[PDB]
Amino acid sequence: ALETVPKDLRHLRACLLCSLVKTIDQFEYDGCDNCDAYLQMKGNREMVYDCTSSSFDGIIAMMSPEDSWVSKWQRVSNFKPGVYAVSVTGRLPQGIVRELKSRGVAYKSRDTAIKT
Amino acid sequence: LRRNEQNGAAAHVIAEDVKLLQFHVATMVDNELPGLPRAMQKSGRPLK
Amino acid sequence: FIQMSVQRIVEDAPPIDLPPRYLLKFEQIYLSKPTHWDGAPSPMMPNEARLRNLTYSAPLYVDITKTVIKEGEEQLQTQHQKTFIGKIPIMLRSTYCLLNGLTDRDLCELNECPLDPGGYFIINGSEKVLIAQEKMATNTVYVFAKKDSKYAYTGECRSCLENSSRPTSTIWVSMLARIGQRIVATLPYIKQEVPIIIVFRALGFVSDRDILEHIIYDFEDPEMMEMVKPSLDEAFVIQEQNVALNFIGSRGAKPGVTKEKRIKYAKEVLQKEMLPHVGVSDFCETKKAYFLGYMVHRLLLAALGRRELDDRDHYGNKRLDLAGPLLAFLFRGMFKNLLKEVRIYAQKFIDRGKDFNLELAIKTRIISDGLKYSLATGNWGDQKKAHQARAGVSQVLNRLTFASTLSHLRRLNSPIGRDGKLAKPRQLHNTLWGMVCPAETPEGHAVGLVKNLALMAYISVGSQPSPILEFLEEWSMENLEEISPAAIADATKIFVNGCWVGIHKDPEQLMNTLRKLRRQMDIIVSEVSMIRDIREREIRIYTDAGRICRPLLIVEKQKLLLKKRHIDQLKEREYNNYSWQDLVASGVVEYIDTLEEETVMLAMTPDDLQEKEVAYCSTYTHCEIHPSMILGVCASIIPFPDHNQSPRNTYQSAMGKQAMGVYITNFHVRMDTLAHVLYYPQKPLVTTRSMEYLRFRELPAGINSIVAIA
Amino acid sequence: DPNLWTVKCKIGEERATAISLMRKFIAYQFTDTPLQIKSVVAPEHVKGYIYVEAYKQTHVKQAIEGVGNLRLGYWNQQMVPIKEMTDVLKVVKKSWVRLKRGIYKDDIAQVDYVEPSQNTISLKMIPRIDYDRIKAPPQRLFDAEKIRSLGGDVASDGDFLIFEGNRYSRKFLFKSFAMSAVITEGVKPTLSELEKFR
RNA sequence: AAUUAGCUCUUGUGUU
Ligand SMILES: [Zn+2]
Repeated sequence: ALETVPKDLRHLRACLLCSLVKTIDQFEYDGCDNCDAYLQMKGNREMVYDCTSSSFDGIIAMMSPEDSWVSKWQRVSNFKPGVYAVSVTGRLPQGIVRELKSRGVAYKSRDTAIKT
Repeated sequence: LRRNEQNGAAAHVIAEDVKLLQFHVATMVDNELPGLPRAMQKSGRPLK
Repeated sequence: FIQMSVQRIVEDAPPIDLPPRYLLKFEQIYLSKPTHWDGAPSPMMPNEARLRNLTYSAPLYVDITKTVIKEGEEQLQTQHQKTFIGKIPIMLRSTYCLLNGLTDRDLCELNECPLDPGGYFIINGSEKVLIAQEKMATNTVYVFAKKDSKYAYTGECRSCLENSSRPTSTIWVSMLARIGQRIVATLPYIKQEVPIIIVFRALGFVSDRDILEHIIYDFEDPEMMEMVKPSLDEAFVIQEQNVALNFIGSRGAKPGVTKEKRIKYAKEVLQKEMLPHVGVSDFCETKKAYFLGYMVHRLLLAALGRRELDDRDHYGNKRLDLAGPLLAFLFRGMFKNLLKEVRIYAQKFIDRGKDFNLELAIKTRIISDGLKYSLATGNWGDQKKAHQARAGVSQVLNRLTFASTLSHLRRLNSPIGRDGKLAKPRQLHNTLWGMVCPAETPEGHAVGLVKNLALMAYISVGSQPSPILEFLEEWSMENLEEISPAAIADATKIFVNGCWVGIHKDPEQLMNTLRKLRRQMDIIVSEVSMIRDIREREIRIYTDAGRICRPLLIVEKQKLLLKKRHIDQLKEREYNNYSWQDLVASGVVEYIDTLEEETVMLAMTPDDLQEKEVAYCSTYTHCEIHPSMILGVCASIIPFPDHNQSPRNTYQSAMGKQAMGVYITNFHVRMDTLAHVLYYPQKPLVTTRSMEYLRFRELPAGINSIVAIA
Repeated sequence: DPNLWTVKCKIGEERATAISLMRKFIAYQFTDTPLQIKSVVAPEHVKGYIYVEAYKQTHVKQAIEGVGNLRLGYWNQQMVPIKEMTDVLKVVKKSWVRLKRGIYKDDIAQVDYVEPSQNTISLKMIPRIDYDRIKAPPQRLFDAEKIRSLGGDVASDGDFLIFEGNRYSRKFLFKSFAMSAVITEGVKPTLSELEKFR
């Protein structure tokens, strides 16, 4: 799955629902591999800006989600393989959160960062 | 080391940092240390 | 060095190959005369370089063939002709020096003294000279008994094939003192030793009879087998080759945790590190086993007391490295560093897929600056870790008096560490007769460790051993690979440069034929040395560089080959074209080296020691030209030196280099530091004949004064 | 759970190494030599080595072959404590700012105007320039007449100036710099900077 | 009133 791999290291961003690290250009051109069926990232830029942010810490090159404890720790065991962020600070919009809750998806923040 | 343990506290790079600090402190007062690398500057000559 | 060794090194370097790749092969170095440049090339005179603090060096150019090969068979062999590599300094008055073969008028027109001997470099405007460094001879078996260890005897053998980037590898076969006599082998590149039987099994000789055949050539005096019996016994669990390979690989520098890794490691170190000179080809065990067995046989002979131990101070066992070998030593690593840098640049530039311009890849600064630094400071090695290697190889030439300059260009250095309690290397060995001056040596802390060449002494430059090999094989020599081991006992062994090759049945005719060929200088050049041992049926032939030799007159039965005809033809020389080389070609004189001197019979003087009197020897083979040629440059200016005490001769040899006098004719143009020159030097009223060739009558240092002893 | 290992990597190029290994795995799972590596972790601040999650060290050695960044860690790897795994995923975290790059590193800048484009912010600085006199510097008041006398790359708009380096000055440089090139938290200027700008 | 480390060479002690 080379489509998930970012093509460069410029303006990388992390998905607030999947911790998926990807370039904003690929977010507009392709979109999140796991939020496409729920948010439809492809075809717009401003909604991508709202959904994903460039402030992220750490990178994990995950390729075997079914045989790793990191996937279990990061709640990304059932998500598609790809580069993931460790801790992301931010919150999804209230309307998007309500829509996800309506569509049977519970919003869990990825902010595992320590606040002092 | 101080800045790393202030926030990071990785507890593994800390071991490497304290080992390196031990090495440098020891070489500061004794350079010809048996079985250890010598303290050399960017000249190929061991320090004094 | 310049003519052959640089080309040999550049071709010997392995091809550099690494998403396609390239070829990047080097060949056909091109070298030009020294030139200096917002300017254009133009030749630099040595005096100009000495005055402007330049470096008397010339550029080096090499031919490069680059071929990029990819899918679809799209490769182009583009050739870059004469690519710049770096500047190499030139020894003055050499073949590539601008002052080559010029008449005295041209030298005077260039403000260069015709009496200047040359033989030194000019680095940063300073005159640098290379001291000839001695070392133990390589590719030879030496047995020394040491009382400071558990080893009763040890057959050390250093080895190096031909100017290889791999450092010389040492083979130690040592017998423990204490059953008993546990013969073991200290494999290089391996931290731990290993019994010899295990190694022999690893080579692939499971048959015990074969192993003893390679060790012992006789089967009716059971002393060699008595001593090897315990050594056979400890290696009783190892029979197959694979388990021996595992046993050896379990002690390697990278001991593989898995069995196959240990097998591969031991196999590689055996087929590439152990005994390189005999061969590191695809397979050479058929001769490597014989060589190792011969080493073990010499060790057993030493243990038996049947052959005396070798002497470390015997100059037949020593080699002198001159400027050539040392510069080759530097150039090997320097070219390796250049190749590493180019490979790193290519690695960085091909990841992006772009094609690199090799003109920017080659850095001149790696070859020129490193060589200049090592030749200037004397630290002979890499600049970053120079203290690991020796220091003081390159010194500043001593232009105080002409005798001092001459004596500084003929200097031999022993690398024995100073401040050492040892005194045996400092003594004057018997073998230093006619090779090294017995009186000229420093009186400081380095007494006996710094020496000077004799007047007639010469140092072998080296030659390829192949033509001797073909001539010897086309004779009754039987190669080692197809001889029954039972025939070794009743025959004589043949060694060339220490490598055991073949076997022979009739050694007398072989020695006579080789001597005739060397006299006729048709196949055997005059530098080659041949020796035959009688008690042990061995014949050793040496062609390597670094051997010190001297000329000697030849005697057939009781009279010299030299007669009035040769003397007449040589008297009218420089009118006809009869010279010393023609005297050599006539088979009248011969170059004898210190190892061959052991098996010859010298007469001090023809008339006195070859007529008919009380029969002392009556079987002389060689005669000395003149006995007073054993002295050096400084010691040969002493009048009646055989009437003084030897320390007085040593003191005079030391102080002759401090005497005030005209050190060079053109002292008015040289801006040297600390120049002393006397107004009225005088030719000595009483002189030796030897100082006629030292140019002392043309650059004297001293005055004849009316001395009264009162 | 599979073990975790430290593999030595080149300093400054740690981020590209994880992508390189991921690309290698994606290229090689179909092939006859699939990467039996489990995951690759690169901390934000840990430099010189990269975490590799795999069952055994042999898996690591086989998988990291051919990668230039992991040559140092190709031969030798170290035991990572299990009780460290959790801490591996633990990451800690009209105004005044300080620039990060250029010749104005660690220099006080007063945030004058915050542009809503969220690209660059206007900042007021004290010129660390020599007015193009020696170059062909401390903090000192901006001398317009000096730079007008010396000439060169200078454009004048009365109290406004545009000079060498695309530098805007008024009365005091008023220049736009990215928020990623400055620090927006933890400057805390003193009374001396107030006069300059328990 | 203007530095140091390293290296090399050399001088005196080689007497009975
Ligand atoms: Zn997502």
